[PDB]
Amino acid sequence: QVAQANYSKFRADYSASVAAFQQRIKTIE
Amino acid sequence: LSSLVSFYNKQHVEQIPTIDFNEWKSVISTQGLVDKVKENYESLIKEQYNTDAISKQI
Amino acid sequence: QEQANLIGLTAEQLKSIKENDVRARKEFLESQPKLDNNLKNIESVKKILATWG
Amino acid sequence: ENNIASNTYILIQQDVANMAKAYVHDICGYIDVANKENVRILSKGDLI
Repeated sequence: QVAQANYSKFRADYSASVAAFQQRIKTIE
Repeated sequence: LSSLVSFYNKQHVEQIPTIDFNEWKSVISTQGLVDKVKENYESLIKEQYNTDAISKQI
Repeated sequence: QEQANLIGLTAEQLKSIKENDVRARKEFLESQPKLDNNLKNIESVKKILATWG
Repeated sequence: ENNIASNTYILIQQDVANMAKAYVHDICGYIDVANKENVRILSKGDLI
């Protein structure tokens, strides 16, 4: 069951990192 | 640099075993012990790392 | 009565069990990583290892 | 032009010394993050 929690948390960090792409829009502004 | 990467990227696979408290509760155990271990064991299993907070600061 | 008669866990007998749990914790937390010894001399890394806990 | 010790503005990269050194000084800093989390989770309650 811990593996299920591992995968879920694993994808969270990915989405949180890809959010850095939003920071790029800040520069354009 | 390579050590830190290998250190952080080391994979952990040990087949975390499942605990059947009912089996131990039945065969033999100290009254209140098998239950006290289960309730206390389960409490810590709920706790988990907060990957979100770290993802933002980095 | 057999609950206690059959298994008469004494205070010191259960005490030893509790010490193992505490000993397991201190070993798990205080366990610091073992990287290149003579290369991890940075002020930050050595500071972290001291306060590893 | 203010915070780089170089004898010329014609920067020529022929080694990755300055690059890897700044990476180990950065990625290492974030060590103990998980062990620190274990302290809180494990210091929460005693299994016994």
